[PDB]
Order: sequence, then structure tokens, then C-alpha cells
Amino acid sequence: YDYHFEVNGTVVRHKNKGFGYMERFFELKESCDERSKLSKKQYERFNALFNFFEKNGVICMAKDAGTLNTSIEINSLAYHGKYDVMKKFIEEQSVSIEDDYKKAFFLACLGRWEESYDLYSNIILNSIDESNGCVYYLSQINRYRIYQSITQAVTQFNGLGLLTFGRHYKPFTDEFLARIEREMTNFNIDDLFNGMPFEFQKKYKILEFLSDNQFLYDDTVKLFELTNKVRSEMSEGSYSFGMSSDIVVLLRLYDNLRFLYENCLWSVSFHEFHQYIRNSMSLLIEKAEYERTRDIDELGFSFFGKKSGFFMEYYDFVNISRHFKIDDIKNLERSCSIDKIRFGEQEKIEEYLVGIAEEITKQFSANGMNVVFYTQFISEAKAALYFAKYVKLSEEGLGKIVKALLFYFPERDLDIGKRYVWLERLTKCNELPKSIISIIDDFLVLQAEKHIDQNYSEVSSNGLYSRDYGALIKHFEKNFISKRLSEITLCLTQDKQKQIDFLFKLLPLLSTNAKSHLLSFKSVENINDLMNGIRIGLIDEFTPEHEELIIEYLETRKVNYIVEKEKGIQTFSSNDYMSTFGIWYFLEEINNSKMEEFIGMDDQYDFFVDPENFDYKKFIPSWLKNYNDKLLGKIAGNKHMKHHVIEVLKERVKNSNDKRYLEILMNYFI
Amino acid sequence: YDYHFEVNGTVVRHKNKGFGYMERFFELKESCDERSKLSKKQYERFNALFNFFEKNGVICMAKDAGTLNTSIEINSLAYHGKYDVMKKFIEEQSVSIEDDYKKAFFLACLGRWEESYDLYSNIILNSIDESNGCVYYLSQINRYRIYQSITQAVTQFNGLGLLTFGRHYKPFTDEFLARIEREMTNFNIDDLFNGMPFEFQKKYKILEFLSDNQFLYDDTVKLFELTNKVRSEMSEGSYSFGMSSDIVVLLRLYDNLRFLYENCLWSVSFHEFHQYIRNSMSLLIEKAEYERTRDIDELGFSFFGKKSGFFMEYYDFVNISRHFKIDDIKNLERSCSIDKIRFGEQEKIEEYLVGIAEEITKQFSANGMNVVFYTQFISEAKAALYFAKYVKLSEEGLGKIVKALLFYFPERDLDIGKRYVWLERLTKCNELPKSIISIIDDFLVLQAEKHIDQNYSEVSSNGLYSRDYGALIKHFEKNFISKRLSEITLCLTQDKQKQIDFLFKLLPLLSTNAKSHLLSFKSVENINDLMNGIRIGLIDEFTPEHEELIIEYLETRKVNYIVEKEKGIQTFSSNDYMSTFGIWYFLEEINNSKMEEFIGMDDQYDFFVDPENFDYKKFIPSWLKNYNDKLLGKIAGNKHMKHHVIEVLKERVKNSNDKRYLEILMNYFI
Amino acid sequence: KDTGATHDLVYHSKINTFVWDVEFDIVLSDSKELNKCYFVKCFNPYRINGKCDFAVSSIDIFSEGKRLLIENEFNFKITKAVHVATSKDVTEIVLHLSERISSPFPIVKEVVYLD
Repeated sequence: YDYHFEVNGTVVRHKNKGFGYMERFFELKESCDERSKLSKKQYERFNALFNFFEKNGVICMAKDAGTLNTSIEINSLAYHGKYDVMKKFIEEQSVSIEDDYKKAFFLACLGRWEESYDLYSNIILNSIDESNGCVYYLSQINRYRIYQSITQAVTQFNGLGLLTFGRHYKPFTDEFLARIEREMTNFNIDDLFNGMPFEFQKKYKILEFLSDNQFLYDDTVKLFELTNKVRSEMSEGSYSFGMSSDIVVLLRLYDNLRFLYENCLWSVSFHEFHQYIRNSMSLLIEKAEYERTRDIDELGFSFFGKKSGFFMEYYDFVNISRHFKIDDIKNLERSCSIDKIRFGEQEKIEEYLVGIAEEITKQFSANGMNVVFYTQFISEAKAALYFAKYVKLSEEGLGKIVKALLFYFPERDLDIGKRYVWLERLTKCNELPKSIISIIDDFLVLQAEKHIDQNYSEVSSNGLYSRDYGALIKHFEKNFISKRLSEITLCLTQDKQKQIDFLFKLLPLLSTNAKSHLLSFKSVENINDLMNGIRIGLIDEFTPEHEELIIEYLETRKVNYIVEKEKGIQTFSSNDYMSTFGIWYFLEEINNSKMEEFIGMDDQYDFFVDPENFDYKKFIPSWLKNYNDKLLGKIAGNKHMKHHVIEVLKERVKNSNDKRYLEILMNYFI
Repeated sequence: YDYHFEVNGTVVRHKNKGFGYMERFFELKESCDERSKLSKKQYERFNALFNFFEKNGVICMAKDAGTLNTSIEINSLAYHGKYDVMKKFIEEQSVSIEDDYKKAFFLACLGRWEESYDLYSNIILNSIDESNGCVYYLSQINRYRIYQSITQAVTQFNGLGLLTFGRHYKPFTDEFLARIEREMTNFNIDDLFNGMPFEFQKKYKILEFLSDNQFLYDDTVKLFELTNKVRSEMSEGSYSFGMSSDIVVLLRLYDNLRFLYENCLWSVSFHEFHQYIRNSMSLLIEKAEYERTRDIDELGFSFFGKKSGFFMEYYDFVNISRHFKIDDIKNLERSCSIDKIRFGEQEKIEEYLVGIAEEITKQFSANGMNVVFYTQFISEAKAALYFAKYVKLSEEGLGKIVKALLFYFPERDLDIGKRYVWLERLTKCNELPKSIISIIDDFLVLQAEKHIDQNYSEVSSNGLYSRDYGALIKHFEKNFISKRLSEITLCLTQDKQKQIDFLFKLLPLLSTNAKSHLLSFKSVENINDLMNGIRIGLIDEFTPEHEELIIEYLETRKVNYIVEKEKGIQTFSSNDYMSTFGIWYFLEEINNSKMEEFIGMDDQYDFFVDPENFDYKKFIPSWLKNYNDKLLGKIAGNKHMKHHVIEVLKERVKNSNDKRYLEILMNYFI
Repeated sequence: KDTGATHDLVYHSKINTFVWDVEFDIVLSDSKELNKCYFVKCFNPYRINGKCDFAVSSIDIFSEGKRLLIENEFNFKITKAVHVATSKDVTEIVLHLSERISSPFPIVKEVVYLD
């Protein structure tokens, strides 16, 4: 504590009263005449110091500080996700003990935790003769963290087992797990820095922080302060017209990533470090939304007219992918508008997303058994392909992003509902090329080839199914017929029951000759086929033959609703049929006046059928962001509805952080 | 590490490779006869363990856990602020060396840091031969921590001088300052634990952290799992209590307080412990606000029958009063809705507020005070009377708080404007009954009687003055006569000219014979006398003799209008009085009809008197940022200006995102 | 513009007003010239009013660290505004940052919210 070293390369002197020896050091840096007064045994101790600070970033003092131009370069293959370079670096021959410390970190990042524990173990035999000990102490830390990583797996592979990956599987043998709990059960990480020489202490006193959480403590305290003063400059409407107030949060972020990925520390896979990165970058985007929608009302800024803005570079796309979950991105997309943040270096967000799409087909096509590597990689591959809505992709790079999404993502993670969602996202910035319809067509002929069983059915959690891949084709290629599925719906017998239900969903994608072949086979005999039949352009107006099938469903619901009163529970379907009925009755699509007798079963049905006599204590505000343009502008016309879905929608403007409730309020109701 | 002792009072096996004895110990506690089979000496060792675990709240096992409530009780006179009982304890004869340990902590909490340095130096002398070092080791920590308090006080006393402390000196003799610098030269707190006996380091290893520079480093990083990992917990839904990440963070706050106050550790007065209470209480209120708003999306607005999830009590009141600054309470008040936080135990919050009122009275209705006690206490007396907005107070308890806030609170911290801000907050959950008006009416008299000095003016940093206390009385008791102010204005001459100008602001408080004689110095002849007569003078009326000068200044401006255009001068740098006149017309306080024949001069005048014949493309939208709740309600009254200014608000809430134009548009115009 | 200080210059969008630590040397219409003037504006939308008050903001005019007792109609012409922290003479800039704000007092020294 002789000099504050801030994160902008300035130096501020505090807690010093003797000779100022950093002030005299930067006087040596600027001039050459103060050199050559140096001893030759001391001048060679200067080029090492001058290269030390030009590598690290300590430029000058606080007084003689001009520009604050500081870029960033994390030169580490693990930060960039070069997987096939690491495999060729582990197959290469060992050279030193520094090249094996950089090796054992790479096997850990690849999920080879059995062999990386063994490789850190050999470094502990060898590094005493290194006379430095920093390779020793950092390998003692990193080996203990690999150990703690193989305990949370075996209490989750042998604990959960079924719902994670197939059955109860064993990535680690029973011999290994038993033996490592014997070699390192007397270990105490709290006494690893104390059980080392006094030459390693006081020359590496900044490394006692790596044993515990107190290497994050000074940044967590500065997040929690700079959060509170950005939020309070945003709840005040104040716009500073100089440097950004969270440039500390950006520079202090990239120090923690260039410390831990360069020095090859397995503390990059923590929860507490992942949680520091996302809270740091949620604040940088919440302020970036705040600053691009500003208004001075003074014909622009005169002196601050050349102000630059926050924009996504390559390093910001990687820090959202590794460190956010999807619910972390869902909040950031409903609070902010990422579709108006401009993204830069689109050419090298390609190679990160092509690289993820190539490491997911190099282990879900062949014998990719490393479920240890699958544990943390698939949470990055999910958050990257989801956040790829905002980048523009080339057609040869989009093609293998889509072919890896549809065929090689496991259904344990990404079922068929949220596999459609992440396909419709990739079409927003990229108008859908012709060589990608040929990938959906190779996916629709494959699900048909799986429906030859009578025991195979699609499981979704969103209510989205293989229909919706076909409306997406018929969204961009309005005159497109398949030649391969039409060669399947031409051969249709009575013993193919699950086949023929499936292709009746996909009817506007089949040919003109073969649409007649299946509709003459089976027809509407259900209300589950009526919901299918409306959206595929077969039933242009309701006939009374369909409505009696509706009321037959509503009656058998009502008879079930009577016996529901004795059991006292409430269980719905996957796709709620009851709310679809009320929208048809409210839009004057059904002319029947007999469905008021069904009021009292489901709450959304009661709002549309009876807008006059509805109790608005049970109106869910999440309903309003499910409606289209026409239905929402008809709730704005009903005088029984308009002045009550204002107070639902006024309180969601000021209390929630969704931006949808403004756009519903302004475009339709005000 | 054989067991987890979780914060509920429960016990979990962790690494007990051995006999299960804590599993066995609670089998002895449940039975009454099986423990009547033990030895003689080893039976009183059971009663001592049964008292320890009940006093520290280790209840049972976790596999056989019950449904038991775990309420917090901190038994400490220094937590509750029982200052007069602490002083009666310092003036009693010490039996033990543990009572001198408690006195030396109460001396520090009362601010008399010289007596506490000497009393810790006394204990270290009398407690080397003690066979346990707890009174010795902790007196050596607390002596060093109170040396850090003296060295950081004598810095900040000379940083302010006399303008803040008000004593114009420093309360430490150089015979005390240069003594303790000689006694604490090279006193390393690090070598304290590793230089105590070997039996201390085995028995008390848990006391090692108090010699560290920064503890609480693990608890701060565990606040990351609190407020912002519930982004993902609401995808499946978070619930009420259930020992959720809410309860774990709150109970580890209550353990760190009960450890540091019952063991009398002075590290409870530092910035690292105050920032921990701030960072962990602010982030439990932001979490409960997040879980409330997400439970209004998925569920309904009436499905949550409670107000909010975070229910405060007495210990949560005292932790916000003692540890938060007022710029930190204001961050909670924007980032939550403390109107939705119900405070419990309001008979205990009242007895804490009356008791701060008793100490502010005792410190400053007296010539005796510290400047060391006053600097730490007045930040808590400010935060506690500010946060008492949200507490129902009794009539005999509020009256003791208002007398300590208006008369005895020092003006160096609360000026005349900030006392009004904090008196008005006390009238929200309460009101003003007939007994609290008589304290303000004794404050205006004491401020009337001080303004007869010719060199006295009120200094107020809010813009609020003695005018505004009088507006607060009349807002509740609309018919009020100040018989001591109405006996100082008719016993009043022109000999004191300033008190004429004081009582100009207090005209609706005075009597009819008072308003007769105090209006004897109001000379309204020019329109310069009109505007301060209506703004400042409280004329509260509009004679035609008033409005006749307005027409004359209008007509001379109309005479100036023909040279307004022929000379090219159009700048009115607050040269208007003219936007003000149309607002008086539009509020129906100028009953002229000939005003509208003068509507061609000011654009803002042209809107308020001619709404119907107005070119709305001349509307400056920033005008609605100068209009109050009075006037903005009347623009939502006029049928001619309602639909026009909705379109000027919607073009400013769609193009920019100004949260003030949206607050106007929602609270008044919909 | 040129290389001005512009470091504590903030824009409050709630009351349309600049805030940066300057001093004024104002001159009225024909009254007098004053030295070292600065304004303080206070945003109080919840205020017990008269039957004539209409504003959300109220301005205290300060003359030497003591409050100006207003006795005249207040015309302001900034003859010379000067910066305090950087000692530059920001006189012509505050002129033309004032008509494009179209508020009564565009530059103040502090803004107090809810008093």
C-alpha cells in the first residue's frame, strides 16, 4: 500500500511518506538522458520492468495522464474455445513443466478430469526442483479444484442419473473415486499458503487470495456500489456528458478474465465467478439501453457530439454465452432491446458459432461419451445459439449452425418445442436461404421416418411441435411443395395410424396430388383435428357440423367438471383448448349464442364470452402478450373491456420491467 | 468438518469417518431415562452441553427435524442503544475481568475512546496468567482496532476543522496521541495468533479471523446467489420462506451481529461491516420486489393476498438505522415500494425512536457532549427518524420525537429545510392531531423571535423555509390561530424591519386583528408589487384593483408589441410574467373576459387562454415539466386540450424513453 | 465545440436543466450588476400550495453564499459566466446552451429532488 494502481493505467500515491520511487520510475521511462546513468547490472533490470508494465498496463501516473486508450487481448486458447487446437496440443510432446501446467488446464476444460488430475499430480512430484514454487502452489490449488469438481459430478451422476443422461452412468471408475478420496483427504486448502517457505510468502503474497473467495471480494464490493449509482442516475434522468460511469466495471472485468485464463486457473468454472461476470455485464447493457435512448432536445450535443456507444465486440458475445443461463438472457431481452444494440466483428463471431457447431457434431454423431464435458459445454452451446439472433451469418456458416441445432443437439436438453424457438430466432437477422429449407426438409422427412412406430410421440414443453417447422417454411417460400414427404403420404394404408395424423398437420407443405390422397383417407372426426384443421387452410369458415363437436367437447368437459368438484383439483391439457374457444366467440367467428352456459370453468374463457360480468381480480397480465394484432385491437373496442385492461396494463408499466406492456399500451389503447 | 451445523439449528453429517456422536447426542436429549444411565462426573457434562446448544440454538438433527420457529434475540445494551444503562454500568465496581471487558466496549460505543484504550491496556496486564487467552487475545484485537479509530478520527477532525464538529478542537491530547503511537509502533496483528500458546491455537482456532485485515469476504460473495440467481429460480417459481436463499442470507446476518455484539468486538463499528449490512439488506429487498412482480405476471394481481414478501421487524429497523446513510435509504425507496413492506413490532420501534429523541435532547439541551460520540450517533439518529415514515407512532410518543426534531436536533446536520422534509414524513402513517400542532406553533414563535436580529437569515439547502411549516398546519387544521404569533404582530412596530418580512409568510396563521395590522405595510402599486404580492406576499385574493394593473402591463406590452416586431427584439430571458398570467386565467382566478383580446403575445399564454383557437404545432412539450399536480389535473379536465397533448406525450415516450413524460401521461392523462 | 472542461456537466431530464459548477456575473435590465451568482433549483411536486402556485420547481438565487432577497422583476443577462473548478471563462457557451433548452434557468449549481 504505497501507490494505488487503478484500472486505467494511472498511479495515485497513497500511504507513503518516504522517497517517491514510482514517480522517479516514470521519469526514467519518458526520457533517454536519464538513462545511461544506469549501471550495467541495473540496466538489464530495466528492460524487464519496462516489458512488465507494457504487458500489464501501468502506463503513467495520475498527473501526466492524457488519453485512456486501452484495448484488450486475452491470448488463451481456452477463452476462445479452440477445441481441436487443444487436442493437438495434448497429443504433442511434453517440453517443460510450464508446458504441462498449460496442458492440465486444457484437459480440465475438455472434461478429461480423470487424466487432468493425474497430470497435475505429476507436476507435484517434479516442481520442487524448479526453485520457484509458483507452478507448485498453483498446481496444488488447481488439483484441489479438479477434485472438488469430481465430487459434485458423482453426487449428480450417481445421484440424479436418469433425467440427466440416459441411465445411471459412470464417467469415473469405482477404483479412481475411491483412491483420490484416500490421497487427498488430509488436505486443507486453508493451510496451503501457510505450509510454504517464507521466500514464497512475501514474494507471492497476492496468491493467498486464490485459496478462497477473497480474490472476488474487491470487485464484488465495487459492482454493488457502481450498480447503485447507475440505477440512481437512471431513476433521476441524469445524463453525464463525459466518461461513462461504468468504465470501471468493464476494465475490472477484463482483468479478472486475463488473470484466470492466462495463468490457467480452474476458478473460471466456478459458480461465484460466473455470477460476477453476468452481474457485471447486465449493468453494462442496462446502461447501454439507457444511453442510446436519450434526448437532449437541443439539436444534438455540441461538445459531446463525437461520443461513442457501447457495442458488442467478440469478447462480449463470449462472456454472455459462457456465463449467462437463458433465463438471464430472457430478463435482459425483456428489460432491454438487444435488437438495437449494434454488434461488431461479425466475421469472428462466425468462428465461435461454427466452432460450437463443429464440437457438437464431433461428439453427438460418433462415440462422444464424455458426459463430463457435456455438463458445462452444453450450457454454453445453448446460450450461444440463443444469443445468435443478433449476429448476421453467412450461408455456409448458418447451414452448419442449423444442421447442428436440429440433428445433433440432444433432446435431453433441447426438446422439439425449444428447438423451433431457436430456429425462428436465427431467421430474424438472416432471411432464410434456399439451402436451409433443404435442412428443415431433411428434418421433416426424418420425424416421419420415426413415426412408423405406434409407440413414438413427440414430447414438448412449449406446446410447439413439428407443425411449426412447416409453417416456417411456408412463411418464406409461400409456393413450396416437398418432393420427399409427398413420396411418403402417397403410400397410406389403414395400419399407419400415427403416420397419417402427423402429415395432416403438415398438409400445406405436401403436393397437390398427395393432399387429395390423405384427406380422402381420413377427415375431421375430433376436436383435436379441428384445431389442426383451422391453421392449415382447410376450414375457411365454421359450419354447424363442427360446432356440435365443440359443444360435445364442452359438455364432456362439463360432466368432467361436475365430478371435478368432488376431487377438488385442477389439471389442464398441454395445449389449452378452452381459451381458443373464447377468442373465436369474441371475434364473432362463431355465431352460436349457447356458450354462455359454460361460463365458470376457466378464467380466460370467462373474459371473452362474458366481458360484461367478469371479476377482474383474476385477470392474468401475462395473457396480453399472447395476442395478435387483431384480437388486441378488439379488446380496445369493447367498452366492457377497455377501461379495465388499462389498470392491469398501467400497473405493469410502472412495476414490471417488460417493454412489451408499453407497446401494447401505446399502439392500441391510448 | 465432521458435521454441518446449518443456520436453522439442524445437524447434517459431512465427513464423519467414525462414530456418529452428534447423531447419538440428540438421542440422549430426546430420552429422559436413557440419560439416567451415565456416570457421575459425565452427567453434569451433559447439562453443560444441553445449556450451550440451547443458548446457541442447535436444536436437533436434520433428518428428524421438526417445525420450530427460530427468532432472533440479541442480548446487548450496545445493540439496542440503551445509552443511559450503559453509563450506569460503567460507574459500578467491577467484580470480574469479564465485566471490564464489557465496560471497555461500552466506553467505545459511548465515544470515550481514551478510557477504552486504557481499560483494554489494563486487562492485558491482569490477564496473561489466565489459562485461557480469550479475554487476552480479544483485548489485544480491540485495543488495536480502537487505535485504528483514533488515528482515523484525528485525520478527519483536521479535514473539517470547526465547521462540522462545532467544538473547534480535537479531543485527544498529544500526551495521549504520541503515547499510543509509541505503544503501537510495529504492532503486527498478524503475528498475534501465531504467537499465542499452543493450547490456545488448538482450542480457539475459530477466533483467528478477527486478526485479519478483511473478514466477511465469503458472505459478500454469497450475496450473488441472492438477488440475481432468482432470474432462473422464477422459471420454475420461487416460494415463501422454506429456508430459501432468502432465509440463509438473513440468518447469517443475524449470526454475525449476535457474535460481534454479545462478544463485544469493536469490529462492528467499521466500514467493512457497515457495507456488508447495506449490501445484504438492500439485496434482500430487491429480491422480494422481484419475486412480487413475477408473481403478478404468472399469478394474478389479487392472487398475492400479502403486501410484499419481505416483512420487517424491530431488528431490521435498527440495522437500517445504524448502518445505512440517507443516500442509501433513498436507494431502497426507489428500488422497492416500502409502502408495500409492512413493519411489525411497532411497539418496539416506538421505544427505540423515543430514546433517540431522549439522547438528542440530552446531548444538546446541555453544555456536555462528545464530538466522537456525536459523529457516529447522529448518522443513526438521522436515519432512524427518516425511516420512521413507515411506522405508526402513538400520540404521546410522536410528541417526544417532534420536540427533539424541531428544537434539539443540531442545525449542522439538519437545517430548517431538512427538518420539514422529515416532519412531513411523520404525517403520512400518522397525521397531525391537536397536540403535535402545538409543537410547530412553538417552533414558529421561536423562529419569529430570532429574526428580530438584523444579521440573521435562515440557511436552507432544500428551498424549504419557515413558510412551509405554516402551510403544513393549515393543511390539517384549516382554522388555526397562533395566539403567540398573533401577539407579536400587533405588538409590532416599524422598529424591527426583518420580523415584518418574517411574518409575511405566516398570514393564514394569524388573527383578524393581526391581519389588520400586518397588512399595514403591504404597498401594492406597481406590478413589481403584484407578483411578489401573489407569490410571496400571500394576498390570496384578486380584486379588480389587482387585475387593473395586469391589464395595464398587458396593454403596455401591447404597446410594446408594435415595437416588438418593428425593432426585431424577441428575447424574453425570464422577462415574461406572462405565461404566469394565462395560468391564472386558466385556473379561474382572473374573472376578466377581455383577456382573450390580448392573446397574441406569448405562445404559452396563447395556449392557456385560447385553447380552442390554438396552433398545437407550436407546443413546446417541455412545458409539462414545469406544471404541478394542480395544473396537470386541469389539463386533463379541459376537453379541448386533452386529446392534443396526448399526441405530444406519445411522440416523446415513443421516440425518447423519458420516464417523466410517461409518469405524466399515466397518472393524469389516462 | 472546442476543448471545454465539460466533466461535471449533467443534464437532468426530469426538470429540463443543466447542472455544472459555474459562477455568474449577471446584470438586470436597469437595476444593478451582481457578482458571483449561482442558482439552486428544487423539484417538489408534492407541495402544499396556494391558489396561485403552479410550478414543480422553485429557484433560490444566491449572491455571495447568502440568499438574494428578490425585490424586482428578475431579468437575467449573463454578462460573464466563469467556471470555478477549472477557472476557464465559459461565457459564450452558456449563452447558446440556453435557447435550445427553453426553460427559465437552464444552468444551475445543484438540483434537489422532493426537497
